[PDB]
Amino acid sequence: MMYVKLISSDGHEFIVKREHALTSGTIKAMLSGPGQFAENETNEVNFREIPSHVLSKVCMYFTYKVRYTNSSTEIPEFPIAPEIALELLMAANFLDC
Amino acid sequence: SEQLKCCSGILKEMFAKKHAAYAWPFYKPVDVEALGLHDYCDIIKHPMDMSTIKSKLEAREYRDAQEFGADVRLMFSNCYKYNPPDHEVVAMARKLQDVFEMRFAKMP
Amino acid sequence: MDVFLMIRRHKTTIFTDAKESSTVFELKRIVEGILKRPPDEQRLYKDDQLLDDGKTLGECGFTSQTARPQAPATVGLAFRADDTFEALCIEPFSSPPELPDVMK
Amino acid sequence: PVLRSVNSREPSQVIFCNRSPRVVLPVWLNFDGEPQPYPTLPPGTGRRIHSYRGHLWLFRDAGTHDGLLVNQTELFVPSLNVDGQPIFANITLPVYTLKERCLQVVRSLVKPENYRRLDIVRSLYEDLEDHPNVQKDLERLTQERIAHQ
Repeated sequence: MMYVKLISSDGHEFIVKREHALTSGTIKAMLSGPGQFAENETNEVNFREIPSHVLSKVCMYFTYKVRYTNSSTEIPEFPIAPEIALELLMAANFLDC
Repeated sequence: SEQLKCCSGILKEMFAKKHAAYAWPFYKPVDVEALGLHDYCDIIKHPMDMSTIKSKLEAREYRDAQEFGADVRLMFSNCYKYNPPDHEVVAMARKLQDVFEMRFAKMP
Repeated sequence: MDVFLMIRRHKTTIFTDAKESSTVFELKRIVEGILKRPPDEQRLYKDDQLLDDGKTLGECGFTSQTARPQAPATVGLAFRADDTFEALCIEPFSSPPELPDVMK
Repeated sequence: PVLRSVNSREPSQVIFCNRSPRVVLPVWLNFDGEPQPYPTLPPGTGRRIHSYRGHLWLFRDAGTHDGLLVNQTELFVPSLNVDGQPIFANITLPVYTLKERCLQVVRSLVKPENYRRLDIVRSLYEDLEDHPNVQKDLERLTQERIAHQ
């Protein structure tokens, strides 16, 4: 289990499983090599725009997604407070997940 | 007991594959939940089906052949009663009753 | 089943999972793997309360129902340096803005 | 249409079981392939259903028309009961993308005429306005089906 660091705009460090982080298409690309040559594969990703309350919530989604996707065991609702809905939607859009 | 064996033969015919295209709604008891009928058991005071009749036969519960016929005719009457005359299941009921009445008539 | 955790010290937050039957020690072992700091230099807390190395996470109050993937439970973290443990300090996440009017 | 019930007229005992937190609308595609709504199932409830072999079902949030799963997939068609054993349909949430899920929540909080008064990228307004649609889902599903042939 490789981990990666996701840094929020306010300097918060989130360390998550690489396979979890790969849920994001945007992150998958940023970690994976330049184009088609899988080399100088990095280990940190910085988000100048996303704050901590949103990137933490995004990481919870990656856990939820891995755990519950292709799962025979009944699936619960992914909860979203009204207060983060708008920002989380913009992140999700940016992250392709 | 001679004639009760004949009643068993009639039911056997009603269960046959040839009559299945119209006989299947009466094979088993009415499932009101499956069929979504809030009012069936209020309107139909004494339900009946072919399976129930078969089991009553095996329990020698029919005194004579007339009592067997009354439950077969009850099964049909209940269908005619609950449904409108133009309903599809009414047509199927009449088509099976055709079979029943013919066999029941030829009983020595 | 599994329990799902945020292990948090200062501005660091780790998303990892473990079983109810796992002990606090193993969780320190997971942290060692990630942050390169041995279980002896580590202190784990549920809110205020310090966690015995021996106790299972279930015993500490972490359940599948209290520690879900979509809503993980928080474990506090303190390192030792100059051979004594720092105070537990977790920097809070940023606040969301006040709710826009068309969303009320 | 590819996506329609077969008029087999062979009965099939079915259990609808709603292991979603949503109120479920079962949808029957008829012989012409037009969706027919059936009575809703509250969350956590189930009931026995008289359907037929070859008959095509899908399931939605009754309020929002959000798409749901049945036995881990989108459509449900029952085989003949094997020696009269009922066929189970386990209805659940899918694992929505975070994007789709956020769209759901914002839709639930904002009148459609106010979407464009939210401080967000122009592209997301279109995404918000693009409501889940049973008819749109059927065209998407029909093309997918034609690609297996």
